[PDB]
Amino acid sequence: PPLATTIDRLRDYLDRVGFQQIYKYIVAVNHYAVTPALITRNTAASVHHFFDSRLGGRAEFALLQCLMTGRPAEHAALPDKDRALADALVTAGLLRASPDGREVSGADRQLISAFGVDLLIDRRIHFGGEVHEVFIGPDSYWMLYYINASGIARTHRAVDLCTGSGIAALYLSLFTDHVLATDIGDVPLALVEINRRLNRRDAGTMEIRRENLNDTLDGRERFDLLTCNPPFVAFPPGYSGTLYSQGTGVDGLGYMRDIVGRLPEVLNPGGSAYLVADLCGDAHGPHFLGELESMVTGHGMRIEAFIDHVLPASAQVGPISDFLRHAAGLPADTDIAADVQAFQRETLRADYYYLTTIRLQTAAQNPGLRMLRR
Ligand SMILES: Nc1ncnc2c1ncn2[C@@H]1O[C@H](CSCC[C@H](N)C(=O)O)[C@@H](O)[C@H]1O
Ligand SMILES: [Ca+2]
Ligand code: NA
Ligand code: NA
Repeated sequence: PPLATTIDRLRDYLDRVGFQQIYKYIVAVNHYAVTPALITRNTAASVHHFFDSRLGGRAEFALLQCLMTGRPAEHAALPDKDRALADALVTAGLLRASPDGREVSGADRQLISAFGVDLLIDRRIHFGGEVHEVFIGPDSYWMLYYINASGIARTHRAVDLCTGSGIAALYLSLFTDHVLATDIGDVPLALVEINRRLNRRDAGTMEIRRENLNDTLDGRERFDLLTCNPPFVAFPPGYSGTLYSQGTGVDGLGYMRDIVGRLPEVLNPGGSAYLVADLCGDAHGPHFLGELESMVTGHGMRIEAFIDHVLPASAQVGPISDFLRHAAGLPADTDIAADVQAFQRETLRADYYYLTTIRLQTAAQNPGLRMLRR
């Protein structure tokens, strides 16, 4: 109950000072829907300069910067209404106080706006040097980009599987009054609870459920609209990843297979699913799309694949190895890169990675697979 009141007061503050408009102005309309990695350790100094020089350092924006970049604000310099909120946020662990109590600064949550929603995310993904516990990324944004929002009815039943911060569920909640959001991690489940309240939603229009993906998929509930950005990264045998990163199956795509295979049953006829994954492939395209011809022929589906980023597998060796080394606390003499290269070649057959959003529709009047590449 005190946390809920604190989040209500945070929403009041964000409304009072026009947070979403400020964020939107800073990042601009040609970046707002590209990626959440806009305000980061590398751009924070320029954000601070904007507040200082273009917004005049006004005290009403001091608490906002604590939330947005982690910048310290002197406690006595906060406006009276903001000061009590700051204290409540410190009590909730959503901001820090300095040891002498004379200032407030960032904790592990960063405030952004995405797709018209206000969102706390894990600050560690864009700042600092400790591994994050809640994922968000450009792939999250691109799977939402392709949803045709004008086709969503207020009565449509929607589900966001593997919800994380809640971003896709909260986006869907802009249009339909029936959204289910699922996860199994303690940390993302607590965060989507906060973000639901931060956007004036509650259990009356969006249910948050602790439930395994495959349990929701086997269930009897039927949906008109489904979104899922599942764990999809394949790591070599013997390496531990994280809950949000490591996909199941030999090639990391087991959860994608699980979802697609149940779509004819879990979607109402004519319903649509939107998935996103970084898919291994050869020069012609992602391997996974070949598995989907069985859903065109077997179920009369229309399947559209939007390839928005292409990288050679060699360009992912470092990022994968860095992530594995950081996540498990491994030392610097381990030849992780060779293990990743061998796995890409022998198991994944990955010459390239294709960041792909996939729309799948049942009972299609124009069934077929369509792959869009630039
Ligand atoms: N078996 C499973 N069932 C349900 N959720 C799972 C799961 N395995 C992992 N997860 C959750 O899957 C999420 C993948 S990250 C995607 C988060 C969010 N939908 C976004 O697009 O940004 C993580 O939050 C993780 O906790
Ligand atoms: Ca800018
Ligand atoms: Na700084
Ligand atoms: Na994912």
